[PDB]
Amino acid sequence: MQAIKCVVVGDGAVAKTCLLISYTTNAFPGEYIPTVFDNYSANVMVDGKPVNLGLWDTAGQEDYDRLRPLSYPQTDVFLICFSLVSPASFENVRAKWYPEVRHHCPNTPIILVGTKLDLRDDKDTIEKLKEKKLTPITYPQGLAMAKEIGAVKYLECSALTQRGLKTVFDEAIRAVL
Amino acid sequence: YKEKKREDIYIRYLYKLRDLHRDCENYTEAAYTLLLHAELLQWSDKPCVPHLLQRDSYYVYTQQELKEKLYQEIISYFDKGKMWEKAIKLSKELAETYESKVFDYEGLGNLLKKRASFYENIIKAMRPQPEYFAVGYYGQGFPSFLRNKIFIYRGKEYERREDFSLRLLTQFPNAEKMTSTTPPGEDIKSSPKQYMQCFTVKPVMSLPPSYKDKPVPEQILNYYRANEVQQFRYSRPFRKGEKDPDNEFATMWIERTTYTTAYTFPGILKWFEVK
Amino acid sequence: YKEKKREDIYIRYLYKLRDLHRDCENYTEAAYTLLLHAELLQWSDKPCVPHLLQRDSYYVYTQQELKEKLYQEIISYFDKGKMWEKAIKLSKELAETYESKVFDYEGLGNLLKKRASFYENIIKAMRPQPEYFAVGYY
Repeated sequence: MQAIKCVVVGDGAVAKTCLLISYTTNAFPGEYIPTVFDNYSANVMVDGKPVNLGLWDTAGQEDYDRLRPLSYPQTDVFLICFSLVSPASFENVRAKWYPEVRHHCPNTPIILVGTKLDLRDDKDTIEKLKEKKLTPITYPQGLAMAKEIGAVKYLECSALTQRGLKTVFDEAIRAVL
Repeated sequence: YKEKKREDIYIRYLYKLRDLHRDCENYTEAAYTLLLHAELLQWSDKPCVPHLLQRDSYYVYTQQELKEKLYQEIISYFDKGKMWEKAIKLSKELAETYESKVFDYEGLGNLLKKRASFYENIIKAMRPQPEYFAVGYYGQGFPSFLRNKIFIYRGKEYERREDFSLRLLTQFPNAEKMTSTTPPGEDIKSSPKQYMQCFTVKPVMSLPPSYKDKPVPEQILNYYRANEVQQFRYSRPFRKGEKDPDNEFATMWIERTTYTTAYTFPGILKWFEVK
Repeated sequence: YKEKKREDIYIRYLYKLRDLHRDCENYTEAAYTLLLHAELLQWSDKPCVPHLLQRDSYYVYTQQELKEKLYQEIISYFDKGKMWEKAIKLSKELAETYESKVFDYEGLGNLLKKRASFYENIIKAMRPQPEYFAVGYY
């Protein structure tokens, strides 16, 4: 019986915390109760034996780049995250998140994950991005980013649908396994 | 049949369901069934009816003997059922029957030997808490006992909600999901095209008797967190008030729904309609 | 002393006689003496007087603990005293104290393990009946 370290970072403009809580809550889609605290955890069976795990929820505010790294050491796996519908999130991750995460921990299995996949194909959202001159950036260039790092997996999920979300965590925990 | 009180064929189907649950290794359920059988038995000597004399073996079988043999097997099942509390409960009374009526102390020795193994198991190791879901069957294509009926399923120890959802979908064609998790659908209260919805529920804690203020360890209560349960609540998010941006507690209202089922999980059946 | 109710020195001579009976291996008698000692004890937690705290070992010894330790040793003596009935009698109540108050089930396991050994002994084997005589001193 053992536990697994698992960190998640990302800008505060995507609310990955909602994803994490809705997963751990086993919440019905669009039914999660937002708690007042961070750093969620769960006890998970996937294969062979069940394990514990704690999700290092890290706020993406740039100032906290001095407390985020102290959590990094001895991390089993880290989950880099973004918003599939935010080009600015892409600029952040390829420019700030991915680089400094790679520098702090160049040696750890890594998986990149999309968000608002439901909004990725949302006609109103994509037309708003176009009229605001942002791009509904799609999967293949996400795969290009993955191959750029060679992250052991790249995934795309959503909160209001939880699609592949369970899967997301499955390959996340099987990264060690 | 229990209504019709023809106890013999009742026992026959008891054993049928025992075969089924054993095929599913549902030791808890199988042993509960054998318990239901043993319930009608007494600790008296005289075998009152050969109706309780079944086809497995048939000779004198003093009422006492059949009851104790059943109890023995039930204890075996609880042991491999990882529910040693009930095992202990029946072990005590098997012992007292030995003491007061048969005076065969060798049975005492073996019985309580296993009893020690049980206590060791219960304090020593840890076991996962099974999740519970609320299954609301709706539509009209459902059978009589399923139409517009809500059940609770004692799923596996770590079934994610939609894993069990899919498992049920395998159990049922026309496998769709209504999205208004809380209310039923009045059209679907009569319409065909069976509609269902599933979601995890909160296992309301038990009330361990004589424990309400005792400084007991955690193991006993963790046992009591999952089993011997009938009460179930579900937290209901709601907006009631102004939806100010920086704040949500201007509108947070939780319309929890308690669920009281006829029987106690776990039971002979791994699910039950909410009574 | 029992008349005089100075219980402490009373316990002291209790232990003296225990030493004597042990020297005679009169496990029955020795264990009865320890029983007489344990009689005044309670199953409460608070060690009410350090008078019952003897010289064999001395620290907190919650009343409960001292009583149960005594009971344990008494059970040992009855076992090698070949009088398992009284052993069973005290084993029951040691168990119930465990259940209702300390919740240490390992003690349950070991205690009732010995309890089974006792029942086995009593049904299985046979033991001689001691003779009794009338001694008239004049």
